[PDB]
Amino acid sequence: CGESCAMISFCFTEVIGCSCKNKVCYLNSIS
Repeated sequence: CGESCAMISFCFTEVIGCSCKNKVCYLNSIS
């Protein structure tokens, strides 16, 4: 999703569908 939850375990793009995983925000294995 081109975003990282390295600081906070909450991504901006998480709200639209993405999800925080191992510090990186992914959506169905998509960055």
